[PDB]
Amino acid sequence: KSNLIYDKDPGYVWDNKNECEGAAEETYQELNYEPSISADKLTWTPTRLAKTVFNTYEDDDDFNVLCYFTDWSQYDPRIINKEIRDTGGRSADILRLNTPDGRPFKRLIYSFGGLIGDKKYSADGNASIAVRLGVATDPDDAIANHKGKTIPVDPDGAVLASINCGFTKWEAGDANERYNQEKAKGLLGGFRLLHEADKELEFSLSIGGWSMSGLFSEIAKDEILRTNFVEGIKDFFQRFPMFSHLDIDWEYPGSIGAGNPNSPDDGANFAILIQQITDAKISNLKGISIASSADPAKIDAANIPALMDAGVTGINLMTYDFFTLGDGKLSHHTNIYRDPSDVYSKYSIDDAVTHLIDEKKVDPKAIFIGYAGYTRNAKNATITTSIPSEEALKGTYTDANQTLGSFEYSVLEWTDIICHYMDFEKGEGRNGYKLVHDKVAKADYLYSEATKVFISLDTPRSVRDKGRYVKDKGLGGLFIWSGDQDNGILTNAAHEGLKRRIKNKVIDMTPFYLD
Repeated sequence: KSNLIYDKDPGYVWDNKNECEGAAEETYQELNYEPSISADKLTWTPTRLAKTVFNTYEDDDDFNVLCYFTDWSQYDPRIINKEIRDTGGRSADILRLNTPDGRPFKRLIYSFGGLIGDKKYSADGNASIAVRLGVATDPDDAIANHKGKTIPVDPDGAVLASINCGFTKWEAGDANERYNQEKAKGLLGGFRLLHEADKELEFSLSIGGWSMSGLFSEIAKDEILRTNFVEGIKDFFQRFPMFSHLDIDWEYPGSIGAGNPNSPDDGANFAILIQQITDAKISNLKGISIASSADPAKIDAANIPALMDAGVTGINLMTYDFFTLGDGKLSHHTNIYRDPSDVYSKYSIDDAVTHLIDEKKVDPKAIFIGYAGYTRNAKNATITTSIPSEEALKGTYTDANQTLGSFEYSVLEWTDIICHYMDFEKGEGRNGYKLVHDKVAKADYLYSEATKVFISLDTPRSVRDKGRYVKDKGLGGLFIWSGDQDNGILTNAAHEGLKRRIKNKVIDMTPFYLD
């Protein structure tokens, strides 16, 4: 009996039927997923297995909690009938955020807008998307006249869908007809429904992200392309007046990121672009944020000073994915602290924050730090710490190809954690897994002696401590990567770390912190 999870996929009512009761468990059966044994499987667990438990808190202090909401998290072909069970989607309902008497986030960040001409991401540089959305007359025109212009790269998910976007029936209309605020369905229509329920909620577009930063370096160098880019912002902000913020998540100026063109000039060029967007005087655009790596060497390479000199008002510090497979050592993925000589957990929020404030003279209040709705794992792992309960995490792994995850190998998402890996209500691990608190990092991890799988994750305890860090250090606030993953437990912990008075109580968080 649980206030956090369901014991069986409750399904989803669509067109007066519910075709996906138990769908999550049918997938598990088809794939032979067993939590206490599987080291090398995907779960495909839908967020439907979690109960929705966002509290709300007074949020009118000097901090803000932001939410990256991904436009692919709505999908799950299991919803429609009984045909597909060997794979699935996240099925993340935008309506989990529709709380009474407040909001779990001040600002929802649509993730992600792509760029016309981006041939790293798209074989045709998103040209067919441009035509479908009605911003180009044919694919040649898209590239010839609109290179550098932003558009959502998933028009179904952005402006057409009903399921998990707050709408209850299919209606005729193409993406071109629905690519504006009034007519949108999809996640942008879902954002509008939340806008209509809550006038204080803010909306940001994030352009770029890890897979879509391939075109930034080229755009920022070029007058004509920068001008197309600014036009892209004006167009989107005219189509969707409810938007008021822009996150240009170029990952990262001056360094390799996912394999992008890059140049030492990138940060200085990006600053020209920021100024050029400001100069357009888009009446509803109140603020521009950018992304920063947590690696001080990559921070140096980004020329953060140039960007702040051009009037950037926020830095979303991408404090997650610190554990990357490849070097055979375990690591925390989103930890606040580390010992300076640590070769396992090589990065930390604190190292990065300190670097920005002390070396780059960034205003602390501009900085937002991340908490994560997902994990970074390695199978075939060995914990080598001498006293795990008192000492910093150390450990190694051999072959971690095809490690346990939810939708992609090596990454479990939050629903899987609370349903099959950790029982926060009983205060202990599930299915042969044990939770360890690393007091040096102030981060928790999960590990099973039986499966040999190591799982680095955020918990209520660490997210609360991140909220505490933000407050102590006078930072801007926190963001979740990504908010569609959270059932509310993570975000509750953030608000509590900020010392916020509760307004609407759905769940008592007290027993979930475990000291």
